[PDB]
Amino acid sequence: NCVADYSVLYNLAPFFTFKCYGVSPTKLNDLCFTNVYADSFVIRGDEVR
Amino acid sequence: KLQDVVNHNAQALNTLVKQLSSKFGAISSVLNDIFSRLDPPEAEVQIDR
Amino acid sequence: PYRVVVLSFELLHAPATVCGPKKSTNLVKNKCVNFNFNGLKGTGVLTES
Repeated sequence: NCVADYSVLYNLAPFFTFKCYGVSPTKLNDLCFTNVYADSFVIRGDEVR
Repeated sequence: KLQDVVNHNAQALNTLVKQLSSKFGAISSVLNDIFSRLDPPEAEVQIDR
Repeated sequence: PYRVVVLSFELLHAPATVCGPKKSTNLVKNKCVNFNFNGLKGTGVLTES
């Protein structure tokens, strides 16, 4: 129950891999989603991929 | 035989029209959703399929 | 250390909950017109049920 704008969500820090699965990365603004989650955790350098 | 001919024709038409729902190994069976959720470079494969 | 943020969502065709800002349009009837009711881009004539 909120409005999500990716204009604020653009490059904040240098983004090494902004990879998206199943959705065009530049089209998330127009599309309408359902029950979006949010995650946060830190991994070592060589295990990013 | 007269009813058999009509039954065969109806079965063929119904099979053809119901075939549309097949995903054929793609994300979805509707063209608009696929064209809207992805960029052309990756959507070309699905459209061709 | 790399700060990893992964986004997960489930689209299907459930009623819209969040997405982003898109301008609304008034309702017209009895015309072969485009419509985008909750990400349902399509054409036809809008008739009462």
